[PDB]
Amino acid sequence: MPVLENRAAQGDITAPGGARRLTGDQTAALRDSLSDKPAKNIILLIGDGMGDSEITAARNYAEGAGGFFKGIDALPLTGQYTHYALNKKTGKPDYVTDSAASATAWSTGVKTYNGALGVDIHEKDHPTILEMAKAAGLATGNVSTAELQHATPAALVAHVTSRKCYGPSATSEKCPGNALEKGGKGSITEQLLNARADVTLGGGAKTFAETATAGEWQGKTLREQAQARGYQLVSDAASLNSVTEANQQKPLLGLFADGNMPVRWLGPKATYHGNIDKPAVTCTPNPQRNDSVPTLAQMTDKAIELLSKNEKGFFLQVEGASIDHQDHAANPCGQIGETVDLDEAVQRALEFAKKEGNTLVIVTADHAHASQIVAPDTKAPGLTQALNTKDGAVMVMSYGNSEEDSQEHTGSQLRIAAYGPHAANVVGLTDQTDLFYTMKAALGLK
Amino acid sequence: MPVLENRAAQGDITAPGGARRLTGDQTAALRDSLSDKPAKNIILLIGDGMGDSEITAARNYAEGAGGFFKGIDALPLTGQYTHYALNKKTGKPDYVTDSAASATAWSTGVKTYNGALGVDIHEKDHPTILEMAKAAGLATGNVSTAELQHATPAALVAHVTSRKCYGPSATSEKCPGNALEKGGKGSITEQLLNARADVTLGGGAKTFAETATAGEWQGKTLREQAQARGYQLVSDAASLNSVTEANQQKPLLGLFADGNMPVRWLGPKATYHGNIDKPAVTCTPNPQRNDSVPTLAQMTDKAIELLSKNEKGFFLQVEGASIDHQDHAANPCGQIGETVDLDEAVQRALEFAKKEGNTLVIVTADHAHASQIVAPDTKAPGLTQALNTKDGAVMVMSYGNSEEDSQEHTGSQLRIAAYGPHAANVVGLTDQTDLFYTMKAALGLK
Ligand SMILES: [Zn+2]
Ligand SMILES: [Zn+2]
Ligand SMILES: [Zn+2]
Ligand SMILES: [Zn+2]
Ligand SMILES: [Zn+2]
Ligand SMILES: [Zn+2]
Repeated sequence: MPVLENRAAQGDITAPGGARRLTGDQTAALRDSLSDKPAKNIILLIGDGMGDSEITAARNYAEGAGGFFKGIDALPLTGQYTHYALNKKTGKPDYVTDSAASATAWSTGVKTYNGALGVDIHEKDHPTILEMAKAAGLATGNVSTAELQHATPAALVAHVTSRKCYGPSATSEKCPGNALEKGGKGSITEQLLNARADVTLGGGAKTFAETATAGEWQGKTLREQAQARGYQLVSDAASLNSVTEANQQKPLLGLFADGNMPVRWLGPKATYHGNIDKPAVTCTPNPQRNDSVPTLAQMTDKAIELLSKNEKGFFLQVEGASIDHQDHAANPCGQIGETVDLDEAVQRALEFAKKEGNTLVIVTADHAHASQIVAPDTKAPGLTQALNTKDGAVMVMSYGNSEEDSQEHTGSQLRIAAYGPHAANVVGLTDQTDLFYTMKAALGLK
Repeated sequence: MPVLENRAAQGDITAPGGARRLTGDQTAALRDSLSDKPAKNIILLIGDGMGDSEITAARNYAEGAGGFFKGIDALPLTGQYTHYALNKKTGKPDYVTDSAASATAWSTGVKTYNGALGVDIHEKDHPTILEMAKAAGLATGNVSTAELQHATPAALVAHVTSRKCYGPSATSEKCPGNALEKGGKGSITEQLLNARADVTLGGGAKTFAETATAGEWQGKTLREQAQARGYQLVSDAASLNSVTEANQQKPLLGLFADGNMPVRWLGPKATYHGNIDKPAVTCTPNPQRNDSVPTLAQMTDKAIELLSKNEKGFFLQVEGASIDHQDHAANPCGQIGETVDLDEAVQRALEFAKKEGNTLVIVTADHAHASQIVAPDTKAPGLTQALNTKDGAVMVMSYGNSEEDSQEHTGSQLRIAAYGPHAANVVGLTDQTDLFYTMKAALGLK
């Protein structure tokens, strides 16, 4: 099964055939990309808010319009999927989902309301693909650049009526029925610890400082509970690299930041008439991204290495989180840098998947976002910014779907690409909940 | 070769698996959708400005979130392609293309600057897929809901330095080098008449009233020229239905409107805080759409019928034009109605293509647009409107990328779907210029 080695402009963009990405008929290559045998492993790469627009903006800036993302764009089977949520009261569709309801849709196969994690509109729990993979004996991984309490990673291990129920404190107040001291299963964090994935890497070390309100570990900080339960904790890249075992007996919990991990690129925020009144921006790397902080690609590589020791196979979800945050923040450079960041991780996954031959890799996003690529001389009512792309030309990005502090999500259907056994199931129009069924069947999960 | 007969939510959206669009593994069906034998015919359906956002908004409103477009969504092979244009002075990419440069890209295989038709950045002419198809002996059709002088349909038959050079008058002034009286090939309209496609259906009958400034038909209106050249003219649905022959000897020229043909649905324009201050809108069919005016689907069916008499095969380009116009106008109802209108036309093409067995059908857009689907309670800086969808729920659409009169195009890559021989060539990431080579090869054009 081949991966598109190169879909970049073949030559001089100004000449006939120069901007072509294909070099011949693709029929045969596509025939070789189709396989229905079981998938032994599954790596799900999620770019939060990485719609088609976000991918194009990132490509234009970092690789050039005629460029090609060695990871994101290398997947052969492509399609578009819907991610509408449901209104809790009416059961009718809610065209623009949040990160919680969408994550639940692909992790459980059931639609839900905005803000929900692992439960339907009737607040009923549903087993996640991770819980199922684990029950079947497969190694499980949950990686992300955001706080592990964040919607995307949480959705695979917690079941709460509200994404806001991070630790004991918030839970008791906002999620009474889930409150441990009220007979519930506990907060997102407490449930994360219970779920016991083999590898869990992300940020949000601050929340682990809270103390449990009940149970065996009442009075103990969640960090202490983690230690007492057998979790091997790592907080930097050096220690992460020293890890050799990651199993049910010695599960790994990496906390590399108080909150979300540092953004890769710095750049100013978009501004009213920014492409007109202000000079073009060139993004600069974040001096604080550190050498002590592992990159998304590094975390992915480690998770793969450790999870691959399991004879049964593994399920790994990797999230390029900050694309969504920086999109909300209307910060082009942050948004793009996180997309480039994700690309690298996709590459690692594709490299392993190609050698192993029985790995289904899927790259997609939970929902679309605000950013739009508009003409240079655009006078928009929102925030805009002009950037100096790799092409030596200027690209203007716009965010104008909110007068408030944060730019909002959008409902547009978006790309989903895959590679390996059962990838055909992402082609054409599909729903986000179909992804749950695709992964479960590919893994023969039962 | 099968077409997705149903990719709608299989059941109760609120229950597990209820929102799924798939009923089983798609590997086999996809393997049956792959074929490399020659395509005897080609039907290219273009939705002007019909990006992924536009398609979703139209589906949500007309069919429901869990709904399915029997035409637009029925195509099995899908992917995403780029449509950046070029800066005339520098040769560097211009991330947001106009309707002219994009149409030129797929019709000639060479990128060009915004505003150009059938020429590269050095203003050099390049033969179009239509001119080539004709030269090879195939029947050719050029259908659209806009004026035939419009960029999309014009791109297949005219070569001018500016899309503004509609008739003799504008040409002499804006395109000196193309002006007939100055030794050029003539205006867009004059060149259309020379090109002599077998079937050409659209609007823009007004422009045909201008008089030629030179040549054999100097002093004669372009309409009279058409008649003297042997073109059989029709101006309504009754007469269009009476047509039995459409060939090089008796080519058909249908002009069904002074300008662009009537919009299918009426509704108010989006407005500032419209989803807040104003009531939800239910689109209403345009009373003036008429029974005397053929619909896009009717024109398509006639073109296929007449073009299918040709033993060699045919090339037909059909355009759902007003999607773009109504998008500029920030009129949700007009935008969606035109997408529903195009869906019907895609259905007729799919039906024929399925029976014939050797027809490559392609449905795509020249570039993305402004409209975004945002949350109901959104307070946006632009124009917004709440709509009553088929789901009995409300969807809010937003346009906020321009403070000026018209909302602008956007640079995001967008969907391209195909069906039939050589459809595999649209899968994955590709460039718009690749479509030229795909069609030429599929047709074995030489
Ligand atoms: Zn999200
Ligand atoms: Zn996220
Ligand atoms: Zn978000
Ligand atoms: Zn256009
Ligand atoms: Zn058009
Ligand atoms: Zn336009």
